[PDB]
Amino acid sequence: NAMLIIETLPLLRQQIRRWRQEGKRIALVPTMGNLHEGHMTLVDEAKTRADVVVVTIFVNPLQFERPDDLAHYPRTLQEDCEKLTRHGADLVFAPAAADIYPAGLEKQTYVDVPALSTILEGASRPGHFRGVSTIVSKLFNLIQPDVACFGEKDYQQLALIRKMVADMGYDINIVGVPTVRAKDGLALSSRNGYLTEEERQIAPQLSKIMWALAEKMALGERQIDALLEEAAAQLLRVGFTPDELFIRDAETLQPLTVDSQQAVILMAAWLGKARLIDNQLVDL
Amino acid sequence: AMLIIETLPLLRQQIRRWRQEGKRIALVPTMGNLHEGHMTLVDEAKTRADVVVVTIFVNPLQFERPDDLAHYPRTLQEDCEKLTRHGADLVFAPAAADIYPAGLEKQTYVDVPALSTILEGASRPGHFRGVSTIVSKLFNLIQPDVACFGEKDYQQLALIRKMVADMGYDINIVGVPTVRAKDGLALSSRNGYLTEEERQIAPQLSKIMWALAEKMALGERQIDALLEEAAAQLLRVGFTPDELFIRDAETLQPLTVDSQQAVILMAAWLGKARLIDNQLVDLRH
Ligand SMILES: Nc1ncnc2c1ncn2[C@@H]1O[C@H](COP(=O)(O)O)[C@@H](O)[C@H]1O
Ligand SMILES: Nc1ncnc2c1ncn2[C@@H]1O[C@H](COP(=O)(O)O)[C@@H](O)[C@H]1O
Ligand SMILES: [Cl-]
Repeated sequence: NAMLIIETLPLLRQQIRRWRQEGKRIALVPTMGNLHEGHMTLVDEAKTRADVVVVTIFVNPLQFERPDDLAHYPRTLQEDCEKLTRHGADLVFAPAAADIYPAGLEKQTYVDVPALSTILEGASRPGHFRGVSTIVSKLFNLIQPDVACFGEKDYQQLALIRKMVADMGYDINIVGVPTVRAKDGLALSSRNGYLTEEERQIAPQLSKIMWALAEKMALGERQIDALLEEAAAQLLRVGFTPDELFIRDAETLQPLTVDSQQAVILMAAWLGKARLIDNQLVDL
Repeated sequence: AMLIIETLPLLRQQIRRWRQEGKRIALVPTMGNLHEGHMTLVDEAKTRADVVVVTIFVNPLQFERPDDLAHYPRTLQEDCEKLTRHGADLVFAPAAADIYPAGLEKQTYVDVPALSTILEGASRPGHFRGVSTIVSKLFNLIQPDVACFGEKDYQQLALIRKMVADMGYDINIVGVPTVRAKDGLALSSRNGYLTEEERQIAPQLSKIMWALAEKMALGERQIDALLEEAAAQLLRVGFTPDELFIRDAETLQPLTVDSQQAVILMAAWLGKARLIDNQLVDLRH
Protein backbone atom coordinates (compact mmCIF):
# COMPACT_ATOMS: atom_id res chain seq x y z
CA ASN A 1 0.00 0.00 0.00
CA ALA A 2 0.89 3.67 -0.29
CA MET A 3 3.30 4.90 2.38
CA LEU A 4 1.56 6.89 5.13
CA ILE A 5 2.93 10.24 6.24
CA ILE A 6 1.66 11.37 9.64
CA GLU A 7 2.57 14.60 11.45
CA THR A 8 0.20 14.56 14.45
CA LEU A 9 0.22 12.48 17.60
CA PRO A 10 -3.50 11.55 17.47
CA LEU A 11 -3.31 10.25 13.94
CA LEU A 12 -0.17 8.33 14.87
CA ARG A 13 -1.83 6.73 17.88
CA GLN A 14 -4.84 5.66 15.77
CA GLN A 15 -2.61 3.85 13.31
CA ILE A 16 -0.38 2.27 15.92
CA ARG A 17 -3.36 0.93 17.84
CA ARG A 18 -4.73 -0.59 14.61
CA TRP A 19 -1.50 -2.42 13.84
CA ARG A 20 -1.18 -3.60 17.45
CA GLN A 21 -4.75 -4.93 17.46
CA GLU A 22 -4.12 -6.69 14.14
CA GLY A 23 -0.96 -8.34 15.69
CA LYS A 24 1.48 -6.82 13.19
CA ARG A 25 5.14 -6.89 14.18
CA ILE A 26 6.35 -3.24 14.06
CA ALA A 27 9.93 -2.14 13.29
CA LEU A 28 11.12 1.46 14.03
CA VAL A 29 13.95 3.38 12.45
CA PRO A 30 14.62 6.67 14.24
CA THR A 31 16.20 9.48 12.23
CA MET A 32 16.56 13.24 12.11
CA GLY A 33 15.93 13.42 8.39
CA ASN A 34 18.40 14.54 5.69
CA LEU A 35 18.57 10.89 4.61
CA HIS A 36 21.26 9.13 2.50
CA GLU A 37 21.93 5.48 1.52
CA GLY A 38 23.15 4.59 5.03
CA HIS A 39 19.73 5.32 6.36
CA MET A 40 18.12 3.30 3.58
CA THR A 41 20.04 0.18 4.75
CA LEU A 42 18.44 0.68 8.20
CA VAL A 43 15.05 0.60 6.55
CA ASP A 44 16.01 -2.46 4.41
CA GLU A 45 17.12 -4.31 7.58
CA ALA A 46 13.94 -3.35 9.45
CA LYS A 47 11.80 -4.68 6.60
CA THR A 48 13.29 -8.17 6.96
CA ARG A 49 12.39 -8.32 10.67
CA ALA A 50 8.85 -7.00 10.88
CA ASP A 51 5.53 -6.70 9.10
CA VAL A 52 5.47 -2.90 9.02
CA VAL A 53 8.29 -0.39 9.15
CA VAL A 54 7.95 2.99 10.87
CA VAL A 55 10.52 5.63 10.12
CA THR A 56 10.66 8.74 12.26
CA ILE A 57 11.99 12.07 11.02
CA PHE A 58 12.48 14.42 13.95
CA VAL A 59 15.20 16.92 14.60
CA ASN A 60 15.31 16.58 18.41
CA PRO A 61 15.98 19.82 20.21
CA LEU A 62 16.64 18.02 23.54
CA GLN A 63 19.87 16.59 22.13
CA PHE A 64 21.30 19.85 20.80
CA GLU A 65 23.92 21.42 23.11
CA ARG A 66 23.58 24.77 21.28
CA PRO A 67 19.95 25.75 20.57
CA ASP A 68 21.11 27.38 17.32
CA ASP A 69 22.42 24.17 15.84
CA LEU A 70 18.69 23.41 15.37
CA ALA A 71 18.11 26.47 13.18
CA HIS A 72 20.81 25.11 10.79
CA TYR A 73 19.86 21.41 10.57
CA PRO A 74 18.71 20.64 7.02
CA ARG A 75 14.96 20.00 6.55
CA THR A 76 14.33 17.95 3.39
CA LEU A 77 11.09 16.09 4.09
CA GLN A 78 10.00 15.72 0.47
CA GLU A 79 13.27 14.17 -0.63
CA ASP A 80 13.48 12.01 2.51
CA CYS A 81 10.05 10.62 1.71
CA GLU A 82 10.96 9.94 -1.97
CA LYS A 83 13.76 7.70 -0.73
CA LEU A 84 11.66 6.02 1.97
CA THR A 85 8.82 5.10 -0.29
CA ARG A 86 11.31 3.39 -2.69
CA HIS A 87 12.68 1.34 0.25
CA GLY A 88 9.21 0.15 1.35
CA ALA A 89 8.71 2.15 4.55
CA ASP A 90 5.09 1.90 5.66
CA LEU A 91 4.78 5.04 7.74
CA VAL A 92 6.80 8.15 8.11
CA PHE A 93 6.27 10.01 11.40
CA ALA A 94 7.42 13.62 11.10
CA PRO A 95 6.18 15.67 14.06
CA ALA A 96 6.66 19.29 15.06
CA ALA A 97 8.86 19.91 18.11
CA ALA A 98 6.00 21.90 19.67
CA ASP A 99 3.88 18.70 19.65
CA ILE A 100 6.62 16.50 21.04
CA TYR A 101 7.71 18.92 23.79
CA PRO A 102 4.67 21.12 24.46
CA ALA A 103 5.80 21.85 28.07
CA GLY A 104 9.26 23.05 26.86
CA LEU A 105 12.67 21.44 27.30
CA GLU A 106 13.71 22.34 30.82
CA LYS A 107 10.81 20.65 32.61
CA GLN A 108 10.28 17.75 30.19
CA THR A 109 10.38 14.24 31.88
CA TYR A 110 13.61 12.62 30.86
CA VAL A 111 15.45 9.29 30.75
CA ASP A 112 19.11 9.18 31.73
CA VAL A 113 21.49 6.23 31.29
CA PRO A 114 24.27 6.69 33.86
CA ALA A 115 27.96 6.47 32.88
CA LEU A 116 27.36 5.76 29.18
CA SER A 117 25.82 9.27 28.84
CA THR A 118 28.78 11.14 30.30
CA ILE A 119 31.93 9.36 29.06
CA LEU A 120 33.69 9.74 25.68
CA GLU A 121 31.49 11.81 23.30
CA GLY A 122 29.23 12.53 26.31
CA ALA A 123 32.08 14.23 28.27
CA SER A 124 32.22 17.24 25.95
CA ARG A 125 28.42 17.35 25.33
CA PRO A 126 26.60 17.69 28.66
CA GLY A 127 22.93 16.75 28.16
CA HIS A 128 23.31 15.31 24.60
CA PHE A 129 22.76 11.66 25.46
CA ARG A 130 19.93 12.46 27.92
CA GLY A 131 18.21 14.01 24.92
CA VAL A 132 18.81 10.84 22.91
CA SER A 133 17.61 8.37 25.52
CA THR A 134 14.57 10.59 26.20
CA ILE A 135 13.35 10.87 22.64
CA VAL A 136 14.04 7.24 21.86
CA SER A 137 12.16 6.12 24.97
CA LYS A 138 9.28 8.41 23.93
CA LEU A 139 9.25 7.03 20.37
CA PHE A 140 9.28 3.49 21.82
CA ASN A 141 6.19 4.34 23.90
CA LEU A 142 4.45 6.08 21.01
CA ILE A 143 5.09 3.39 18.33
CA GLN A 144 5.50 0.25 20.46
CA PRO A 145 7.98 -1.47 18.07
CA ASP A 146 9.12 -5.08 18.38
CA VAL A 147 12.36 -4.16 16.62
CA ALA A 148 14.38 -0.96 16.23
CA CYS A 149 17.36 -0.34 13.95
CA PHE A 150 20.29 1.99 14.72
CA GLY A 151 23.60 2.47 12.80
CA GLU A 152 26.82 1.13 14.21
CA LYS A 153 28.05 4.41 12.71
CA ASP A 154 27.11 6.26 16.01
CA TYR A 155 28.38 3.57 18.23
CA GLN A 156 27.99 5.28 21.64
CA GLN A 157 24.36 6.00 20.82
CA LEU A 158 23.81 2.34 19.94
CA ALA A 159 25.45 1.20 23.20
CA LEU A 160 23.36 3.81 25.10
CA ILE A 161 20.06 2.60 23.68
CA ARG A 162 20.95 -1.06 24.26
CA LYS A 163 21.53 -0.34 27.99
CA MET A 164 18.32 1.74 28.31
CA VAL A 165 16.35 -1.10 26.76
CA ALA A 166 17.92 -3.71 29.08
CA ASP A 167 17.48 -1.52 32.18
CA MET A 168 13.97 -0.23 31.43
CA GLY A 169 12.28 -3.46 30.49
CA TYR A 170 11.55 -2.74 26.84
CA ASP A 171 10.79 -5.93 24.89
CA ILE A 172 12.49 -4.66 21.78
CA ASN A 173 15.18 -6.18 19.62
CA ILE A 174 17.79 -3.51 19.07
CA VAL A 175 19.49 -4.09 15.72
CA GLY A 176 22.81 -2.48 15.06
CA VAL A 177 23.33 -2.00 11.35
CA PRO A 178 26.83 -2.08 9.84
CA THR A 179 28.07 1.18 8.45
CA VAL A 180 27.47 1.72 4.78
CA ARG A 181 30.70 2.56 2.93
CA ALA A 182 31.77 3.96 -0.38
CA LYS A 183 33.71 1.56 -2.57
CA ASP A 184 36.64 3.55 -1.10
CA GLY A 185 35.93 2.27 2.39
CA LEU A 186 34.82 5.71 3.53
CA ALA A 187 31.79 5.56 5.77
CA LEU A 188 28.77 7.39 4.40
CA SER A 189 27.90 10.54 6.33
CA SER A 190 25.87 13.71 5.79
CA ARG A 191 29.06 15.61 6.77
CA ASN A 192 31.18 14.04 3.96
CA GLY A 193 29.71 16.80 1.75
CA TYR A 194 31.80 19.57 3.36
CA LEU A 195 35.13 17.98 2.32
CA THR A 196 36.88 19.42 -0.72
CA GLU A 197 37.67 17.26 -3.78
CA GLU A 198 41.27 16.70 -2.75
CA GLU A 199 40.11 15.98 0.82
CA ARG A 200 37.55 13.35 -0.34
CA GLN A 201 40.56 11.41 -1.81
CA ILE A 202 42.43 11.42 1.52
CA ALA A 203 39.31 10.48 3.51
CA PRO A 204 39.61 6.66 2.84
CA GLN A 205 42.73 6.67 4.96
CA LEU A 206 40.69 6.76 8.21
CA SER A 207 39.15 3.32 7.52
CA LYS A 208 42.37 1.82 6.25
CA ILE A 209 44.42 2.89 9.34
CA MET A 210 41.56 1.62 11.53
CA TRP A 211 41.49 -1.81 9.88
CA ALA A 212 45.28 -2.33 10.16
CA LEU A 213 44.75 -2.14 13.94
CA ALA A 214 41.80 -4.58 13.95
CA GLU A 215 43.87 -7.28 12.17
CA LYS A 216 46.70 -6.99 14.77
CA MET A 217 44.08 -7.59 17.53
CA ALA A 218 42.69 -10.60 15.61
CA LEU A 219 46.23 -12.05 15.75
CA GLY A 220 46.33 -11.40 19.54
CA GLU A 221 47.91 -7.92 19.99
CA ARG A 222 46.74 -6.16 23.21
CA GLN A 223 49.01 -3.19 24.08
CA ILE A 224 46.21 -0.67 23.59
CA ASP A 225 47.77 2.68 24.38
CA ALA A 226 50.59 2.02 21.87
CA LEU A 227 48.30 0.75 19.07
CA LEU A 228 46.54 4.16 19.42
CA GLU A 229 49.79 6.31 19.52
CA GLU A 230 50.71 4.72 16.21
CA ALA A 231 47.37 5.55 14.59
CA ALA A 232 47.31 9.22 15.69
CA ALA A 233 50.66 9.55 13.83
CA GLN A 234 49.82 7.42 10.72
CA LEU A 235 47.07 9.95 10.30
CA LEU A 236 49.04 13.10 11.09
CA ARG A 237 51.37 11.72 8.40
CA VAL A 238 48.74 11.60 5.70
CA GLY A 239 46.81 14.84 6.28
CA PHE A 240 44.40 14.50 9.23
CA THR A 241 44.32 16.34 12.55
CA PRO A 242 43.30 13.52 14.95
CA ASP A 243 40.82 14.02 17.78
CA GLU A 244 41.58 11.52 20.58
CA LEU A 245 41.23 7.84 19.73
CA PHE A 246 39.93 4.94 21.86
CA ILE A 247 39.69 1.17 22.13
CA ARG A 248 37.01 0.14 24.61
CA ASP A 249 34.64 -2.58 25.69
CA ALA A 250 31.89 -2.96 23.05
CA GLU A 251 29.11 -3.05 25.64
CA THR A 252 30.07 -0.50 28.32
CA LEU A 253 32.63 1.65 26.43
CA GLN A 254 34.85 1.38 29.53
CA PRO A 255 38.49 0.34 29.27
CA LEU A 256 38.96 -3.31 28.30
CA THR A 257 39.01 -5.94 31.05
CA VAL A 258 40.00 -9.62 31.34
CA ASP A 259 36.22 -10.28 31.11
CA SER A 260 35.53 -8.16 27.95
CA GLN A 261 34.10 -10.34 25.12
CA GLN A 262 34.18 -7.80 22.27
CA ALA A 263 36.05 -4.53 21.69
CA VAL A 264 35.25 -1.43 19.69
CA ILE A 265 37.92 0.74 18.03
CA LEU A 266 36.77 4.43 18.07
CA MET A 267 38.44 6.73 15.55
CA ALA A 268 37.90 10.48 15.18
CA ALA A 269 39.94 12.81 12.93
CA TRP A 270 39.69 16.27 11.33
CA LEU A 271 39.93 17.03 7.63
CA GLY A 272 39.06 20.64 6.73
CA LYS A 273 35.45 21.51 7.77
CA ALA A 274 34.30 18.00 8.77
CA ARG A 275 35.17 15.84 11.74
CA LEU A 276 35.25 12.33 10.26
CA ILE A 277 34.66 9.31 12.46
CA ASP A 278 34.71 5.53 12.03
CA ASN A 279 34.67 2.44 14.23
CA GLN A 280 35.19 -1.32 14.13
CA LEU A 281 34.26 -4.26 16.37
CA VAL A 282 36.83 -6.89 17.29
CA ASP A 283 35.97 -10.31 18.75
CA LEU A 284 37.95 -11.26 21.86
CA ALA B 1 -7.24 -19.27 38.73
CA MET B 2 -4.91 -16.37 39.67
CA LEU B 3 -1.35 -16.75 38.37
CA ILE B 4 1.77 -15.78 40.23
CA ILE B 5 4.86 -14.89 38.20
CA GLU B 6 8.35 -13.93 39.40
CA THR B 7 10.46 -13.83 36.28
CA LEU B 8 10.49 -11.21 33.54
CA PRO B 9 10.50 -13.75 30.65
CA LEU B 10 7.53 -15.58 32.10
CA LEU B 11 5.71 -12.34 32.61
CA ARG B 12 6.24 -11.39 28.97
CA GLN B 13 4.97 -14.77 27.78
CA GLN B 14 1.72 -14.25 29.65
CA ILE B 15 1.22 -10.61 28.58
CA ARG B 16 1.71 -11.75 24.93
CA ARG B 17 -0.95 -14.50 25.31
CA TRP B 18 -3.49 -12.09 26.73
CA ARG B 19 -2.93 -9.65 23.89
CA GLN B 20 -3.35 -12.53 21.42
CA GLU B 21 -6.66 -13.24 23.14
CA GLY B 22 -7.66 -9.60 22.57
CA LYS B 23 -7.74 -8.77 26.29
CA ARG B 24 -7.63 -5.30 27.72
CA ILE B 25 -5.22 -5.14 30.67
CA ALA B 26 -5.25 -3.11 33.92
CA LEU B 27 -2.19 -2.67 36.12
CA VAL B 28 -2.08 -1.98 39.88
CA PRO B 29 1.41 -1.32 41.19
CA THR B 30 2.10 -2.02 44.93
CA MET B 31 4.88 -2.64 47.32
CA GLY B 32 3.08 -5.56 49.06
CA ASN B 33 1.82 -6.06 52.61
CA LEU B 34 -1.60 -5.50 51.17
CA HIS B 35 -4.56 -4.05 52.97
CA GLU B 36 -8.14 -3.12 52.17
CA GLY B 37 -7.01 0.04 50.34
CA HIS B 38 -5.03 -2.06 47.87
CA MET B 39 -8.05 -4.39 47.47
CA THR B 40 -10.23 -1.43 46.47
CA LEU B 41 -7.72 -0.50 43.67
CA VAL B 42 -7.97 -4.10 42.44
CA ASP B 43 -11.75 -4.04 42.52
CA GLU B 44 -11.69 -0.72 40.55
CA ALA B 45 -9.28 -2.11 37.99
CA LYS B 46 -11.47 -5.17 37.40
CA THR B 47 -14.28 -2.76 36.28
CA ARG B 48 -11.92 -1.26 33.64
CA ALA B 49 -10.31 -4.18 31.82
CA ASP B 50 -10.58 -7.86 31.10
CA VAL B 51 -7.59 -8.92 33.23
CA VAL B 52 -5.86 -7.21 36.19
CA VAL B 53 -2.15 -7.47 36.88
CA VAL B 54 -1.11 -6.57 40.41
CA THR B 55 2.60 -5.97 41.03
CA ILE B 56 4.28 -6.53 44.38
CA PHE B 57 7.77 -5.09 44.60
CA VAL B 58 9.45 -3.26 47.40
CA ASN B 59 11.39 -0.88 45.20
CA PRO B 60 14.79 0.03 46.67
CA LEU B 61 15.24 3.00 44.37
CA GLN B 62 12.38 4.86 46.05
CA PHE B 63 13.68 4.47 49.64
CA GLU B 64 15.78 7.44 50.68
CA ARG B 65 16.10 5.95 54.23
CA PRO B 66 18.03 2.64 54.55
CA ASP B 67 16.25 1.84 57.85
CA ASP B 68 12.87 2.12 56.15
CA LEU B 69 13.87 -0.33 53.31
CA ALA B 70 15.32 -2.91 55.71
CA HIS B 71 12.17 -3.02 57.80
CA TYR B 72 9.48 -2.60 55.20
CA PRO B 73 7.02 -5.42 55.72
CA ARG B 74 7.13 -8.49 53.43
CA THR B 75 4.08 -10.75 53.58
CA LEU B 76 3.92 -12.22 50.09
CA GLN B 77 1.85 -15.37 50.86
CA GLU B 78 -0.77 -13.37 52.79
CA ASP B 79 -0.88 -10.77 49.96
CA CYS B 80 -1.48 -13.45 47.31
CA GLU B 81 -4.29 -15.10 49.32
CA LYS B 82 -6.18 -11.76 49.64
CA LEU B 83 -5.71 -11.04 45.94
CA THR B 84 -7.19 -14.46 45.03
CA ARG B 85 -10.49 -13.33 46.64
CA HIS B 86 -10.54 -10.00 44.82
CA GLY B 87 -10.11 -11.71 41.47
CA ALA B 88 -6.71 -10.34 40.43
CA ASP B 89 -5.68 -12.40 37.36
CA LEU B 90 -1.94 -12.20 37.87
CA VAL B 91 0.43 -11.15 40.63
CA PHE B 92 3.94 -10.21 39.39
CA ALA B 93 6.37 -10.48 42.32
CA PRO B 94 9.93 -10.03 41.07
CA ALA B 95 13.21 -10.22 42.90
CA ALA B 96 15.25 -7.00 43.12
CA ALA B 97 18.22 -8.81 41.52
CA ASP B 98 16.08 -9.34 38.43
CA ILE B 99 14.65 -5.77 38.23
CA TYR B 100 18.06 -4.21 38.95
CA PRO B 101 20.64 -6.98 38.10
CA ALA B 102 23.69 -4.70 38.47
CA GLY B 103 22.28 -2.77 41.46
CA LEU B 104 21.24 0.84 41.48
CA GLU B 105 24.43 2.84 40.84
CA LYS B 106 24.29 2.49 37.07
CA GLN B 107 20.56 1.85 36.63
CA THR B 108 18.85 3.93 33.92
CA TYR B 109 16.34 6.25 35.55
CA VAL B 110 13.36 8.38 34.69
CA ASP B 111 12.92 11.84 36.43
CA VAL B 112 9.77 14.04 36.29
CA PRO B 113 11.33 17.39 37.15
CA ALA B 114 7.99 19.21 37.15
CA LEU B 115 6.86 17.55 40.38
CA SER B 116 9.77 15.48 41.79
CA THR B 117 11.48 18.19 43.86
CA ILE B 118 8.61 20.18 45.37
CA LEU B 119 6.21 19.44 48.20
CA GLU B 120 6.52 15.74 49.24
CA GLY B 121 9.54 15.54 46.89
CA ALA B 122 11.30 18.25 48.85
CA SER B 123 10.63 16.33 52.07
CA ARG B 124 11.78 13.07 50.37
CA PRO B 125 14.73 13.82 48.06
CA GLY B 126 15.47 10.93 45.60
CA HIS B 127 12.14 9.21 46.32
CA PHE B 128 10.16 10.26 43.25
CA ARG B 129 12.93 9.34 40.87
CA GLY B 130 12.54 5.82 42.21
CA VAL B 131 8.83 5.98 41.64
CA SER B 132 8.91 7.16 38.06
CA THR B 133 11.68 4.69 37.22
CA ILE B 134 9.92 1.58 38.52
CA VAL B 135 6.50 2.70 37.16
CA SER B 136 7.99 3.37 33.72
CA LYS B 137 9.64 -0.06 33.79
CA LEU B 138 6.35 -1.76 34.77
CA PHE B 139 4.58 0.10 32.01
CA ASN B 140 7.15 -1.12 29.45
CA LEU B 141 6.99 -4.69 30.75
CA ILE B 142 3.21 -4.93 30.89
CA GLN B 143 1.96 -2.34 28.38
CA PRO B 144 -1.37 -1.96 30.22
CA ASP B 145 -4.39 -0.10 28.82
CA VAL B 146 -5.33 1.24 32.27
CA ALA B 147 -3.33 1.73 35.51
CA CYS B 148 -4.86 2.50 38.88
CA PHE B 149 -3.30 4.49 41.72
CA GLY B 150 -4.52 5.73 45.14
CA GLU B 151 -5.39 9.34 45.86
CA LYS B 152 -3.61 8.52 49.15
CA ASP B 153 -0.37 9.32 47.34
CA TYR B 154 -1.82 12.44 45.75
CA GLN B 155 1.37 13.99 44.37
CA GLN B 156 2.55 10.51 43.15
CA LEU B 157 -0.60 10.31 41.11
CA ALA B 158 -0.02 13.72 39.55
CA LEU B 159 3.62 12.83 38.95
CA ILE B 160 2.63 9.61 37.07
CA ARG B 161 0.08 11.55 35.01
CA LYS B 162 2.80 14.03 34.05
CA MET B 163 5.26 11.19 33.14
CA VAL B 164 2.54 9.62 30.97
CA ALA B 165 1.76 12.93 29.16
CA ASP B 166 5.45 13.81 28.62
CA MET B 167 6.67 10.31 27.61
CA GLY B 168 3.97 9.27 25.18
CA TYR B 169 2.46 6.39 27.15
CA ASP B 170 -0.88 5.25 25.73
CA ILE B 171 -2.15 4.41 29.24
CA ASN B 172 -5.21 5.66 31.07
CA ILE B 173 -4.24 6.71 34.62
CA VAL B 174 -7.05 6.22 37.12
CA GLY B 175 -7.17 7.60 40.63
CA VAL B 176 -8.94 5.73 43.47
CA PRO B 177 -10.15 7.45 46.69
CA THR B 178 -8.37 6.79 49.97
CA VAL B 179 -9.58 3.90 52.15
CA ARG B 180 -9.54 4.36 55.93
CA ALA B 181 -9.87 2.36 59.13
CA LYS B 182 -13.18 2.72 60.98
CA ASP B 183 -11.50 5.33 63.15
CA GLY B 184 -10.46 7.47 60.13
CA LEU B 185 -6.80 6.46 59.92
CA ALA B 186 -5.69 6.13 56.23
CA LEU B 187 -4.67 2.58 55.63
CA SER B 188 -1.00 2.04 54.97
CA SER B 189 1.57 -0.70 55.14
CA ARG B 190 3.67 1.65 57.33
CA ASN B 191 0.93 1.75 60.02
CA GLY B 192 2.60 -1.46 61.20
CA TYR B 193 5.55 0.70 62.33
CA LEU B 194 3.36 2.14 65.12
CA THR B 195 3.26 0.85 68.66
CA GLU B 196 -0.16 -0.18 70.04
CA GLU B 197 -0.14 3.15 71.97
CA GLU B 198 0.76 5.21 68.91
CA ARG B 199 -1.97 3.47 66.85
CA GLN B 200 -4.53 5.02 69.16
CA ILE B 201 -3.02 8.51 68.60
CA ALA B 202 -2.74 8.09 64.80
CA PRO B 203 -6.36 8.97 63.94
CA GLN B 204 -5.73 12.47 65.28
CA LEU B 205 -3.95 13.27 61.99
CA SER B 206 -7.15 12.87 60.05
CA LYS B 207 -9.12 14.69 62.77
CA ILE B 208 -6.83 17.68 62.67
CA MET B 209 -6.79 17.68 58.83
CA TRP B 210 -10.58 17.55 58.77
CA ALA B 211 -10.86 20.40 61.34
CA LEU B 212 -8.73 22.47 58.99
CA ALA B 213 -10.97 21.50 56.04
CA GLU B 214 -14.08 22.54 58.01
CA LYS B 215 -12.59 26.00 58.74
CA MET B 216 -11.93 26.37 54.96
CA ALA B 217 -15.50 25.27 54.27
CA LEU B 218 -16.59 28.17 56.55
CA GLY B 219 -14.45 30.55 54.38
CA GLU B 220 -11.03 30.67 56.10
CA ARG B 221 -8.22 31.31 53.62
CA GLN B 222 -5.25 32.37 55.76
CA ILE B 223 -3.14 29.42 54.65
CA ASP B 224 0.00 29.83 56.80
CA ALA B 225 -2.12 30.50 59.95
CA LEU B 226 -4.34 27.48 59.22
CA LEU B 227 -1.28 25.24 58.78
CA GLU B 228 0.55 26.61 61.79
CA GLU B 229 -2.47 25.71 63.91
CA ALA B 230 -2.68 22.21 62.50
CA ALA B 231 1.03 21.75 63.21
CA ALA B 232 0.50 22.98 66.80
CA GLN B 233 -2.33 20.50 67.30
CA LEU B 234 -0.20 17.62 65.90
CA LEU B 235 2.62 18.54 68.28
CA ARG B 236 0.07 18.68 71.15
CA VAL B 237 -0.95 15.04 70.71
CA GLY B 238 2.53 13.62 70.16
CA PHE B 239 3.31 13.86 66.43
CA THR B 240 6.26 15.64 64.89
CA PRO B 241 4.87 17.41 61.84
CA ASP B 242 6.82 17.55 58.63
CA GLU B 243 6.08 20.31 56.14
CA LEU B 244 2.37 20.74 55.60
CA PHE B 245 0.75 22.35 52.52
CA ILE B 246 -2.44 23.64 51.05
CA ARG B 247 -2.37 23.88 47.25
CA ASP B 248 -4.59 24.11 44.17
CA ALA B 249 -5.99 20.56 43.74
CA GLU B 250 -5.43 20.46 39.97
CA THR B 251 -2.02 22.08 39.64
CA LEU B 252 -0.45 21.73 43.09
CA GLN B 253 0.67 25.38 42.94
CA PRO B 254 -0.23 27.94 45.55
CA LEU B 255 -3.90 28.90 45.62
CA THR B 256 -5.01 31.83 43.49
CA VAL B 257 -8.27 33.70 42.79
CA ASP B 258 -8.91 31.10 39.97
CA SER B 259 -8.61 28.07 42.26
CA GLN B 260 -11.89 26.12 42.70
CA GLN B 261 -10.61 23.19 44.73
CA ALA B 262 -7.80 22.93 47.29
CA VAL B 263 -5.94 19.96 48.50
CA ILE B 264 -4.63 19.82 52.10
CA LEU B 265 -1.41 17.78 52.13
CA MET B 266 -0.39 16.46 55.55
CA ALA B 267 2.74 14.64 56.73
CA ALA B 268 3.79 13.87 60.28
CA TRP B 269 5.97 11.46 62.18
CA LEU B 270 4.56 9.31 64.96
CA GLY B 271 7.26 7.20 66.50
CA LYS B 272 8.92 5.34 63.61
CA ALA B 273 6.10 5.98 61.10
CA ARG B 274 5.96 8.96 58.72
CA LEU B 275 2.23 9.10 58.07
CA ILE B 276 0.66 11.16 55.29
CA ASP B 277 -2.91 12.08 54.47
CA ASN B 278 -4.79 14.58 52.32
CA GLN B 279 -8.19 16.09 51.78
CA LEU B 280 -9.84 17.90 48.94
CA VAL B 281 -11.66 21.07 49.82
CA ASP B 282 -14.29 22.55 47.59
CA LEU B 283 -13.68 26.30 47.56
CA ARG B 284 -16.90 27.05 45.70
CA HIS B 285 -19.72 28.86 47.37
N1 LIG C 1 26.88 5.10 6.92
C1 LIG C 1 25.93 4.62 7.75
N2 LIG C 1 25.66 3.31 7.81
C2 LIG C 1 24.70 2.80 8.63
N3 LIG C 1 23.95 3.57 9.47
C3 LIG C 1 24.14 4.92 9.52
C4 LIG C 1 25.16 5.52 8.65
N4 LIG C 1 25.13 6.85 8.91
C5 LIG C 1 24.18 7.12 9.85
N5 LIG C 1 23.58 5.95 10.21
C6 LIG C 1 22.54 5.80 11.23
O1 LIG C 1 21.39 6.59 10.92
C7 LIG C 1 20.78 7.09 12.14
C8 LIG C 1 20.77 8.63 12.14
O2 LIG C 1 22.12 9.08 11.99
P1 LIG C 1 22.53 10.57 11.49
O3 LIG C 1 22.47 10.54 9.97
O4 LIG C 1 23.94 10.79 11.93
O5 LIG C 1 21.49 11.46 12.17
C9 LIG C 1 21.64 6.53 13.26
O6 LIG C 1 20.98 5.34 13.70
C10 LIG C 1 23.00 6.31 12.60
O7 LIG C 1 23.86 5.47 13.37
N1 LIG D 1 -5.38 3.66 52.12
C1 LIG D 1 -5.36 3.66 50.76
N2 LIG D 1 -6.44 3.91 49.99
C2 LIG D 1 -6.34 3.89 48.62
N3 LIG D 1 -5.19 3.61 47.97
C3 LIG D 1 -4.06 3.33 48.67
C4 LIG D 1 -4.09 3.33 50.13
N4 LIG D 1 -2.87 3.02 50.57
C5 LIG D 1 -2.11 2.79 49.47
N5 LIG D 1 -2.81 3.04 48.35
C6 LIG D 1 -2.39 2.92 46.96
O1 LIG D 1 -1.92 1.59 46.64
C7 LIG D 1 -0.88 1.69 45.67
C8 LIG D 1 0.35 1.01 46.24
O2 LIG D 1 0.64 1.65 47.47
P1 LIG D 1 2.00 1.20 48.23
O3 LIG D 1 1.88 -0.29 48.38
O4 LIG D 1 1.98 1.92 49.52
O5 LIG D 1 3.10 1.54 47.33
C9 LIG D 1 -0.61 3.19 45.44
O6 LIG D 1 -1.29 3.58 44.24
C10 LIG D 1 -1.19 3.83 46.69
O7 LIG D 1 -1.53 5.20 46.47
CL1 LIG E 1 8.30 4.76 49.52
